[PDB]
Amino acid sequence: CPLMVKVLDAVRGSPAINVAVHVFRKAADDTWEPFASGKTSESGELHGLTTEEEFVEGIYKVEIDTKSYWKALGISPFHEHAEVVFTANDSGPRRYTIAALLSPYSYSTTAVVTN
Amino acid sequence: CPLMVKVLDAVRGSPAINVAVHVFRKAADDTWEPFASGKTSESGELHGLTTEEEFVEGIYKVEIDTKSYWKALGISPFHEHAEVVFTANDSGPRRYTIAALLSPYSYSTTAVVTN
Amino acid sequence: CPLMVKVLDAVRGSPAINVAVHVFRKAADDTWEPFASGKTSESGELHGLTTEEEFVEGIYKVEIDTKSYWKALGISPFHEHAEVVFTANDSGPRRYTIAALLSPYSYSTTAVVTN
Amino acid sequence: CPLMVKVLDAVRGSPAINVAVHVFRKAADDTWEPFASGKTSESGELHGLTTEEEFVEGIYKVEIDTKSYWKALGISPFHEHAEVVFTANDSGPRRYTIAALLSPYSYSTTAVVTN
Ligand SMILES: CC/C(=C(/CC)c1ccc(O)cc1)c1ccc(O)cc1
Ligand SMILES: CC/C(=C(/CC)c1ccc(O)cc1)c1ccc(O)cc1
Repeated sequence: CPLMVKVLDAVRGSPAINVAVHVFRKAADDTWEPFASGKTSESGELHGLTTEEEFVEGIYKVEIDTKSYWKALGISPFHEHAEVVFTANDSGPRRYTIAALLSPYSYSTTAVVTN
Repeated sequence: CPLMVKVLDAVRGSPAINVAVHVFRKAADDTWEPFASGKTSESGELHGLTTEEEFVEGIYKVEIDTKSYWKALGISPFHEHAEVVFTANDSGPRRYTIAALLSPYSYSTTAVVTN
Repeated sequence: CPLMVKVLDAVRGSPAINVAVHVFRKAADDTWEPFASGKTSESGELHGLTTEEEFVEGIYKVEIDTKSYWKALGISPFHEHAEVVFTANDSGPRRYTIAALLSPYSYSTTAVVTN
Repeated sequence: CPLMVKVLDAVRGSPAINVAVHVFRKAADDTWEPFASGKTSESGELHGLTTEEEFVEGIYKVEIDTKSYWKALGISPFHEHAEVVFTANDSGPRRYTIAALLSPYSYSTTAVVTN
């Protein structure tokens, strides 16, 4: 599992469950090609998006569907989603954890990169 | 000024100066059209992006070029840029401030919407 | 004004207004002595806390009464308050801005130190 | 393990390892009594601070020694430490995760509370 996404809810103080996540990879044509997608678990975590083989060098965009999350909770948020865009594996394979903390008018994200 | 962007640097404890910022508006074909742009001032602020007349309801993307900012500082960054995507909605008089706090491997953004 | 505090609300997307803020300075017996206090304005800002003459080097604690703020809004909070503890150091001319972003179960704070 | 502390480094994109953490509990006299302490592991996590029996109702302060962390890395940070102050177990025993993300001039903290 070279790519994991973890999402917490800053209003409730809990994992953000059932959050849709889409990952895209920039193609030769400079367009965003679909790469992988999933939904966070009861722990707010999304594993198994990809494999070491598939997760090649490239520029990736992780889109976390925060709007759908807030609206399912009956709340009208500010952002359409939270986006994390980064070059990956440029110096060899790494394991990436993309963590995001959500509030209706704000989000914060950080990356943990390990060898 | 219905739209303002403010960027701070969490490493140096200072405004993030001379940071490039691009704003796009979503078009009917779902593509992103350039809408406005600029560079943050010595106070980390970017004013004068647009006018009330131009800033109609719609979906907007604010891209903050954090990678270049960190590069100019000799610091190794994670993200290509920071992205803030939101719908602008006409609910009485509203000024939008997009604030972003930058670290090499993390960013945090909030919106302040006031009358 | 060598010391300014600014507080924003991540739930409502607005300045955090009328928030009580207490500043203490560490005394020789390691106790915290009241130093300055106030309430944030309609812009979420608290100015006029101290003067250059009074604001000498030392260790300071800024306590932001977030619990009361959330209570006044009918929202259930986690923290008793938000605390920012720092040493003030005379390195040329310096203004300190303590910024805090509030959510019910989270807070984020940064310092901006400018000349 | 009703109390866990997790600390990440926003400059390096990694767990913050070997960070000292002290927990205090407010006593009848309104003073801060030492409650527990430890250091984060290679994963940035601190488990085993306390037990369900010892972790009674009360107001707790978790002090994360961010200054010592940054200085050990040869960096001069702004904060003396990061403090998280909260009432715990007021409606029965809960499990608390206190997460903190560190930059030299900024920190962000959130709580996950589960039943
Ligand atoms: C506290 C929100 C904030 C910032 C500065 C961008 C912020 C953003 C995200 C965080 O996690 C913490 C602070 C800010 C907003 C308006 C200002 O004039 C100054 C600062
Ligand atoms: C401290 C980073 C973090 C979070 C929670 C997503 C975070 C992210 C950004 C911030 O500004 C503050 C906290 C987190 C990472 C791994 C976990 O298992 C739990 C929490």
